[PDB]
Amino acid sequence: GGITDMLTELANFEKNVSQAIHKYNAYRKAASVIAKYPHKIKSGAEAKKLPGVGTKIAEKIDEFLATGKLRKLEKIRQDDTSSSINFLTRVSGIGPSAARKFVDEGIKTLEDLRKNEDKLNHHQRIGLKYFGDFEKRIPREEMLQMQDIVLNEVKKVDSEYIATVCGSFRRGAESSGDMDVLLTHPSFTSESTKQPKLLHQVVEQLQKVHFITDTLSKGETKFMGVCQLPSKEYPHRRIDIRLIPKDQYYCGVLYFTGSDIFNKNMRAHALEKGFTINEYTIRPLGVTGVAGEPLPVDSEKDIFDYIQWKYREPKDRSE
DNA sequence: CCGACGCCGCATCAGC
DNA sequence: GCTGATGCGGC
DNA sequence: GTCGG
Ligand code: NA
Ligand code: NA
Repeated sequence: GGITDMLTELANFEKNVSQAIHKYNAYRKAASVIAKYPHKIKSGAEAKKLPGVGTKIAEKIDEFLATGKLRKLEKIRQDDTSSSINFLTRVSGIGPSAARKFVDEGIKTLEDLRKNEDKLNHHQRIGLKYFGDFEKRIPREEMLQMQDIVLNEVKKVDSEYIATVCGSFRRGAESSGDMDVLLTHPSFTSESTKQPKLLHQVVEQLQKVHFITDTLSKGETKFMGVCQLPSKEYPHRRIDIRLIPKDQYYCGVLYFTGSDIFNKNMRAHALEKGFTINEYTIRPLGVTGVAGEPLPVDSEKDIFDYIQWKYREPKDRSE
């Protein structure tokens, strides 16, 4: 736990302060595989056999193990610029660029943000408004309640809407972090249109039953906002609603359910058997390497069929 | 040694 | 006003 | 920062 703590700390710092995005992904992967090793690590070199752990992280692992600290992370926990940037990026809509600029002109705390509302954009004010509620997990039976509303609410506007709640939730996790719902209708396909306001008429509707309460961003395919159960008053939760063409929905569902490691191996195994998977389509590879036209997917198993894989129910789409 | 490392929708801004 | 670039969240 | 062509 200590090692993966430290690694993750180095990641957030490289993302938020350094803006070294790839250094951040490297610490992240380094931390994930260590978090999965089933022994207490005893030397740097030991982890060095792992994929993503190289010469510099193992030198840090040795220092941590020898001393219980990392001098570099200490210098970073001092230095008020780094910590205030890092803190401010916890506000949704406040990224490394906004955070750095804020601290440059003295905007360092949540309260500094309150006093400077006029200096925030809309997404940032909402993120600030729900700062504490957004950092708190969503337990399963709450999602189910949240599921029961979106599915039932979107059935009312048009029973030919098809909606699926994905993420950890549908893989069966007991905790969720937000609510990812995918959405389709007979009108909308990659070849055409037939209906202008499909995703609008969902959002307008869950607004009227006062479930959706704020909008971070909205257009004709992606919505981002806040939602909440009816009344203690329930905490506000993040929700995304994604409208996807029918011919790509099930590739959408397969993708947005995960995990990232299950898509990792299914995509790589698809290549073994001659197919390439993206969040949209499964397409064949000519023996020259060029992809063909998208195959048809009517259900999730169709994708599993092409690459000749036994279907893995979302519950065990972990590895 | 050295470039790759994720790619996209929406909001906002720079630059005309 | 237009269009293209960038910040942002996040699977 | 680690990996691989
Ligand atoms: Na290694
Ligand atoms: Na943020």
